[PDB]
Amino acid sequence: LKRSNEAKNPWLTGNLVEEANSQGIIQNRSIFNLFANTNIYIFFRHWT
Repeated sequence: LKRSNEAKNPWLTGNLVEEANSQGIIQNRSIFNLFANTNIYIFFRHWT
């Protein structure tokens, strides 16, 4: 683009993934979570 112009794992924690909104599959959710390392979170704390 410069050249051109896991199995058998039930839900147990519940709290970690905030989203338990809908049965089966949530269809339209504003809510979005980013899972991060240390060097992602620090880059984000330097942004806030």
